[PDB]
Amino acid sequence: SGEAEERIIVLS
Amino acid sequence: EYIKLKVIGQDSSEIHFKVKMTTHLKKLKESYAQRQGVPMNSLRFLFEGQRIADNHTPKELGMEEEDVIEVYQEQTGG
Repeated sequence: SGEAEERIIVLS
Repeated sequence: EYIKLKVIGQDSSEIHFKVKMTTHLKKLKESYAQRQGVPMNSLRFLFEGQRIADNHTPKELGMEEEDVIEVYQEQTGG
């Protein structure tokens, strides 16, 4: 399957 | 003053987290487990092969921008 998109989670 | 950490799962997927040097890493473990849809205590999180405790922080572990955390199944899981 394709390449995953970038995923960034901010833990503030 | 966030650093971005890359969290790599068993299947080679990645999720990045922006955290402060003072962030308790429990926050990251819980978020990651939530997004994977598994219980947090079924996973162990390693930095350079060493277990990340809930009360560890990036500063305590000497982490910096772009550092990798690996996630494995817990060994008695867990």
